[PDB]
Amino acid sequence: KRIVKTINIDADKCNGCRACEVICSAFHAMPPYSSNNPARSRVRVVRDPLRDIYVPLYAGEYTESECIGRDKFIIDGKEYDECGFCRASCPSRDLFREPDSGLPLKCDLCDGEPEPLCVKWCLVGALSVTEREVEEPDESVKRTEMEIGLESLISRFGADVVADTVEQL
Amino acid sequence: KKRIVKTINIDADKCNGCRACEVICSAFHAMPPYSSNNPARSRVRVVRDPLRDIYVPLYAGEYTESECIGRDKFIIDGKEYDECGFCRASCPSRDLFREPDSGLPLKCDLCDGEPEPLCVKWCLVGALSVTEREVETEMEIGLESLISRFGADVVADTVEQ
Amino acid sequence: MRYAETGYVLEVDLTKGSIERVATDPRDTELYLGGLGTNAKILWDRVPPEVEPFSPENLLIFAAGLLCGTPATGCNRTIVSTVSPQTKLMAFSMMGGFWAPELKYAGYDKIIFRGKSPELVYLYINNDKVEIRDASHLKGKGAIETAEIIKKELNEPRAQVAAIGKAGENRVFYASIEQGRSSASRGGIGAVMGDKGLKAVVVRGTKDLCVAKPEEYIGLCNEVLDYIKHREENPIPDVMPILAGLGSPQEMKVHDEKWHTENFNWGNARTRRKDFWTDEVSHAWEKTMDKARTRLISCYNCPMKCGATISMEGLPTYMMKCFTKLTYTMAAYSDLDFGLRIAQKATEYGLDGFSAPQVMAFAFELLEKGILKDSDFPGLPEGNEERFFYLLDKIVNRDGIGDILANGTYWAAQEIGNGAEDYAHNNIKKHEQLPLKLSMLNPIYYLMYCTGEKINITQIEGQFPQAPYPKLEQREAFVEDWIQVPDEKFKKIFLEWEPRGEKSMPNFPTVDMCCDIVDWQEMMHYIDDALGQCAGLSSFPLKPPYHIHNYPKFIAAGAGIEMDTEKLKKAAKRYRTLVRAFNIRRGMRRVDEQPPANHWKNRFPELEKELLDSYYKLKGWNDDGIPTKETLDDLGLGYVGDEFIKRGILSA
Ligand SMILES: CC(C)(COP(=O)(O)OP(=O)(O)OC[C@H]1O[C@@H](n2cnc3c(N)ncnc32)[C@H](O)[C@@H]1OP(=O)(O)O)[C@@H](O)C(=O)NCCC(=O)NCCSC(=O)C1=CCCC=C1
Ligand SMILES: Nc1nc2c(c(=O)[nH]1)N[C@H]1C(S)=C(S)[C@@H](COP(=O)(O)O)O[C@H]1N2
Ligand SMILES: Nc1nc2c(c(=O)[nH]1)N[C@H]1C(S)=C(S)[C@@H](COP(=O)(O)O)O[C@H]1N2
Ligand code: SF4
Ligand code: SF4
Ligand code: SF4
Ligand code: SF4
Ligand code: SF4
Ligand code: SF4
Ligand code: SF4
Ligand SMILES: [Mg+2]
Ligand SMILES: [W+6]
Repeated sequence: KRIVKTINIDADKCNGCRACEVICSAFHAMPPYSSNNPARSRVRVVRDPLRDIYVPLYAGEYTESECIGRDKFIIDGKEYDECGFCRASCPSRDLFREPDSGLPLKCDLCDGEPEPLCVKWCLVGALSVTEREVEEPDESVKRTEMEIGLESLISRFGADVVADTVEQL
Repeated sequence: KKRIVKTINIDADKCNGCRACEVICSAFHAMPPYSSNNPARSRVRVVRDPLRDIYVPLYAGEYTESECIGRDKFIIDGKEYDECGFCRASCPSRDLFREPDSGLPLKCDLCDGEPEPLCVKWCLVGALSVTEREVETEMEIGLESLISRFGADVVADTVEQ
Repeated sequence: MRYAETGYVLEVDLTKGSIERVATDPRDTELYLGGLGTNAKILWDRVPPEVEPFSPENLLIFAAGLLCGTPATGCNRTIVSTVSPQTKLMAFSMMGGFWAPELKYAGYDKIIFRGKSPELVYLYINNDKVEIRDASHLKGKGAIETAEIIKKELNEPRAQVAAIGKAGENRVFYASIEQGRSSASRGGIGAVMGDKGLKAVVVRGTKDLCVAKPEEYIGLCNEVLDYIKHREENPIPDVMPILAGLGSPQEMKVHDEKWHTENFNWGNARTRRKDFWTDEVSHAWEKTMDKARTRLISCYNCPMKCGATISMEGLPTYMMKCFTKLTYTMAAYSDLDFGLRIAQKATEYGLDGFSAPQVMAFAFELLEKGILKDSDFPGLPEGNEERFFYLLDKIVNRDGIGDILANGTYWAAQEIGNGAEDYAHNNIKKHEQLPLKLSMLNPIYYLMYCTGEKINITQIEGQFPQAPYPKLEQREAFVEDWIQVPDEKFKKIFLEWEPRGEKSMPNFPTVDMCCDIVDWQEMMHYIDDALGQCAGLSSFPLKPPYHIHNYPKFIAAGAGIEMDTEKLKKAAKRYRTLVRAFNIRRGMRRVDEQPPANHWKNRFPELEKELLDSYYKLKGWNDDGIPTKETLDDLGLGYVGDEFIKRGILSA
């Protein structure tokens, strides 16, 4: 057996405040809480009051390429955005990529912290994290954000210009 | 520079849950084509739960080598969807978008080379359509962020790999 | 290597607990195709007449049609077969949805159950893995409810489940088997499932399923889809809106119920209400339905979306299609709201929505005249609607009078006596018919009522119009593109047929024309029920996309065996004649082939005799209804004739 963690998002309780984006990015500032910047949040709220759409989306896995076709839903009379539910750190869009460098971002459930802070700061309780045991093994190729980051750069700029500047700094 | 972006428009309000799309996508991608079919092999998979009034056609997206640290799970407009319910990923956490025999990943290529997406063609209630539109240094900054969060020694050592 | 069919069956002994995969004979496929056809062959030579319905040796069979699991549109039907506890004849029964395809992707053509489990269990199938799971925690749980609990239990969100409710668990003679928006409803197959201690059958399938001539095959499917598009842009002119298009009767989409409510009898098939369909009622019922219908939904691989999820306040969601929408409403002399409500309970319990309503209306007519007393209804509530709820629960648990009522109107009457027999006026062969009591004898329907092995008028009719057109122009318009007719003569008949006059019923069409029409209409059902094709795109509606001329092409490209129009006709004849032999061996004789005495106000003894005489000869049967030696021989059914001679069924 092994534990699986779930982010339970009641989009029907979300009020669109984006407090979640405020605290996530603030925690991930260096040093922690020294600045904040919703663009750096690993949780980003799809927010359109005119369509009554309030959907908190969490930074998922990294992809180096776009999909051949993008998807776009109508569900229960709501016309959602292109790729509106995708969690990918993807080259097609700014979400879950650092605004000033394009570095892939990933939610890690505030690892090393007592609890997810977005959950903590969401006072109406739209957010929660629970866990359960499952039988299926973790066949994941676990890989540090450190090497995910650099790998996206080598990908984007070639292993030449990257090696050039690392020693250079 | 202007390149082309294709969008699969999915009106889930019009979906009747018949899974004809799964039938024809898998059939077309048999070898030789149409020689067989098998919904497990389809690059379009329908989330279908009549008792929740959920009918959501889902297309094969990008490959990922590992799962997320946290799996998301939405309640939206009274409907309690599945964990990872909207994810396109060909992912180790589940069977969707992977061959049921070899586990190898599947990608929708919009029936590249064909006159027309077959899933679209067999969806007689027209819940599916595909449309087109044209679309229109940071490296340096990124590399700093890395040094400043994991240390200059770490960044260096990793460059050699 | 086999195509279209998987080529294997699962043989399961519920007594021993044994499960075995068996290769089938590729000749039985050439001879009998699959589905109903192969089901019958197995019944014929494994269930002799000495066997009771609740004998351990009764077989309960689940079959996917031969083309289920292929890309053919609408081809998704499960055929369940057994000996009916009610009729004591063969009961075959069809269920749509998604189960039959899933069984084929799992790798199997059929599951043959024998024996009885002493404890309640269910069968679990995941590709090559098959086991018997304990089911005692599911005792008495509704059929749909049971399916959801099982899927959680096993973590198989995409498995398909066929289950019985409490009705079946108590061996109610009209107990059904339910799967999502699909039901094997009639003849008590649900009771035989329950008698065997079998609570459900869960299947999951992810194997491939091949067809012989790929390009040729997908070509025919596209041709069918193109025809479906055409046909929906072109409804049959001047025809009841539910019967003008493709699909099962489109009663979830269409709110116009004038036809039904004004021509079919209410109560215990007792009362016509010729002026029932007022603007007031039309709006009330539309309001109710608009609010109840959550979504129109399809079976596997079909765009016609005939069924609907139904949500009534404070009641779990359930699914519905076709005439069950009105049977409880009309039996109870009530409104659409009441029908939808009680139908939810009766679907969970798992009850035949044709027989149940009449059984209950039956009972209350007996209370009325005094043949039953108030004492037989302890705690009988006051209100009319409450009373149907009260009786439904008693039947399903076999509580007091429910134990009697749960055996159907035929057996209940003969148990109650005192003249109850007079009130079981709507049976053929101990099976309730549709609540129709018309005026003028219809010679076409006369033959279908008498001879249909399903004993249900709605599952033998379809290909030929129910009424004639007044104007020649209209008839010529209709035959014009009628490509489905096996032969040009059917156009000529429909051209000559008129509503009134020399060429009107019951004297026209002629006796021989009627025999030809009924033969054609029935042949297409038998083909559908072997292939696994939904009758909604075939035998049931006018001008279907599947028909006698392209069906052989489908079978040839699909299963890789030679097939043309004539050989297909002869195949369908072969196992329709086999089903016949079965019911003959179980004692059925010409005497049993009679509609209810009051089924038409105007009868013609001499005309009826010539009809049935002539139909038998067309069938190549006796004047007693038994297939003859020479017919059995030509059909490849030598072993039938020889057995008939040894039993003295046929003199040598
Ligand atoms: C029921 C039906 C409307 C016939 O109603 P009609 O009113 O036309 O026929 P009628 O009542 O016989 O006669 C009325 C008057 O005409 C008179 N008369 C007659 N002929 C005459 C002549 N030649 N000349 C002169 N007069 C002639 C009669 O004497 C009578 O006069 P009266 O009042 O003074 O006594 C039509 O659908 C039908 O015939 N179906 C056939 C089979 C059937 O039962 N189909 C349904 C099966 S289930 C199904 O399919 C489903 C589907 C979906 C879900 C669930 C189920
Ligand atoms: N092959 C076949 N398909 C059939 C039928 C049949 O008898 N045989 N009955 C039709 C009718 S009248 C109805 S109402 C639906 C019922 O579908 P269900 O058995 O899944 O409840 O099946 C339709 N498709
Ligand atoms: N419980 C239940 N009974 C039902 C139905 C149903 O959908 N659910 N369908 C009715 C209709 S419209 C038809 S055509 C027959 C189909 O008979 P079968 O399921 O035995 O093939 O069952 C009738 N009884
Ligand atoms: S803090 Fe809660 S209510 Fe506010 S936007 Fe974030 S998820 Fe929604
Ligand atoms: S955002 Fe997600 S769904 Fe859209 S192109 Fe990128 S990976 Fe595909
Ligand atoms: S759990 Fe932590 S890392 Fe993930 S989005 Fe919430 S605040 Fe950010
Ligand atoms: S073919 Fe159309 S209606 Fe059917 S499941 Fe696919 S998208 Fe939905
Ligand atoms: S299926 Fe998608 S959301 Fe779920 S764990 Fe995998 S990548 Fe993340
Ligand atoms: S567009 Fe083509 S490849 Fe993509 S899901 Fe449809 S049939 Fe499959
Ligand atoms: S025609 Fe109707 S009943 Fe038949 S397969 Fe299609 S949706 Fe199902
Ligand atoms: Mg049925
Ligand atoms: W029906």
